[PDB]
Amino acid sequence: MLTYGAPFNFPRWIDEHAHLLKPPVGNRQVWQDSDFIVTVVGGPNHRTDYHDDPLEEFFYQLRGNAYLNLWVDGRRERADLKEGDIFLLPPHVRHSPQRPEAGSACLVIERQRPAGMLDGFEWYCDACGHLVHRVEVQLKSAVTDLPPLFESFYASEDKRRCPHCGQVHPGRAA
Ligand SMILES: N/C(C(=O)O)=C(\C=C\C=O)C(=O)O
Ligand SMILES: [Fe+2]
Repeated sequence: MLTYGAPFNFPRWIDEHAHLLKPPVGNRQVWQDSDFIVTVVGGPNHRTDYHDDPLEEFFYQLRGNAYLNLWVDGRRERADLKEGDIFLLPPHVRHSPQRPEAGSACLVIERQRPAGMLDGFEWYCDACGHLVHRVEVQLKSAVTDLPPLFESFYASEDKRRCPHCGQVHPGRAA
């Protein structure tokens, strides 16, 4: 049977969920309990964390524009996601998505992680670029598994202290 229901109009679905594609929620998973994690991410949202995903991520920027701060080959880089752009991110490429536009919408597709395949979330020093803090997580549920992790980093000057230059990371926003 059609466990995930029948086909449905995507632009209409996005419009109808527009109130959830803005702060404080910012995103919405389309189907529940599926192998493919299909999410629409709106805006505005900025962030300071870099994700280390052990699997690929697919992006299709449907509405508005966004960009990904990356680390590529030891250097800091930016991949722009202009409206209409698609992108496939390889495993383990550190990325920090920035979505400054209200009313933007990006289709993001990931896969469920098998037991033992962990995700990393990392912060880097604005002053010297050294890794400041990394947490590895078995990522089941995104909604419960991630906010406390981010909160506890922002709450602690110890966690936020660069081990190489002692500069304390701004936490939630530079
Ligand atoms: N599903 C999350 C994830 O990759 O952990 C991604 C969604 C990025 C949206 O811009 C992200 O934060 O990189
Ligand atoms: Fe530093």
